[PDB]
Amino acid sequence: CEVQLNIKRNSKHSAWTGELFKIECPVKYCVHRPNVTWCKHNGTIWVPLEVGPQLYTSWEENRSVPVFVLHFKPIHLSDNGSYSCSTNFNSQVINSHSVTIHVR
Repeated sequence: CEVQLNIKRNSKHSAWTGELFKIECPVKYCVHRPNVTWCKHNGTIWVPLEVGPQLYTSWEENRSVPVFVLHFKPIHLSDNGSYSCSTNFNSQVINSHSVTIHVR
């Protein structure tokens, strides 16, 4: 068992502006659940994603593997971009592959 963030490589999804939309980060862990955070690429680097009245997170256990979720309520054109999840757990940084969202 090793803590892993399991977004599939090359993940890509499209959404429509104004829809309630979500992206998911499956998390494999061994004993305690890590504090996971979302990041969004700003064109040159990955930066922590700011949440607020229309962007929030949750954990779903209604599955085989727990899933950390980012919910856009609703999603906007400005949300187009590449996202990943990461965690500082124990003594290292664990990262995931990115999911690219294209908003129409």
